[PDB]
Amino acid sequence: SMEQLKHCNGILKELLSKKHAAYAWPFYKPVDASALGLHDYHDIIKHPMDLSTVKRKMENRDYRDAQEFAADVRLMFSNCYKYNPPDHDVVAMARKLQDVFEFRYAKMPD
Ligand SMILES: COc1ccc2c(c1)C(c1ccc(Cl)cc1)=N[C@@H](CC(=O)Nc1ccc(N3CCC([N+](C)(C)C)CC3)cc1)c1nnc(C)n1-2
Repeated sequence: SMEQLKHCNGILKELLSKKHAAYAWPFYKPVDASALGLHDYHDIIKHPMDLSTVKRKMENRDYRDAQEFAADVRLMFSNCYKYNPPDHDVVAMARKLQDVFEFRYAKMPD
C-alpha cells in the first residue's frame, strides 16, 4: 500500500490544481481567525486542518495508511460544517470539493 499512498498523493494534487480552484481556495491554508474577524473560531474548532497541512504530512511521510489521510481530509470538511450555517456559501464550496475527494478516494486500488 505504498501504491495506495501514491494514489492519495494524486488526489491531493488534484484538490490543489487549477481545475478545482473556484471552490477549493478556502481550504489552501489554515483558517486565520483574526484575519476573518472570527472571535470564537478556536473555541468551537479544537483541531484545525487544511490542505497545506495535509501536504506537509504527506511530504514528511507521517501517514501510516490511506485511512489516516482520509481522516485528515474529512476533518477539514467537518470543521467547516461544524462552524458554519448549512446554507452558507463556504459550506457549498466544501461540498463541491468533497464530491471530488469522495469520488476519487472510492476509486482507490485495493
Ligand atoms: C482565505 O479565506 C477563507 C479561508 C477559510 C474560510 C473562509 C475564507 C470563509 C469563506 C466565506 C465565504 C465564502 Cl464565499 C468563502 C469562504 N469562511 C470561514 C468562516 C466564516 O467566516 N463564517 C462566517 C459566517 C457567518 C458570518 N456572519 C456575517 C454577518 C451576519 N450578520 C447577520 C449580518 C451580522 C451574521 C453571519 C460571518 C462569518 C471559513 N470556515 N471554514 C473555512 C475553510 N473558512
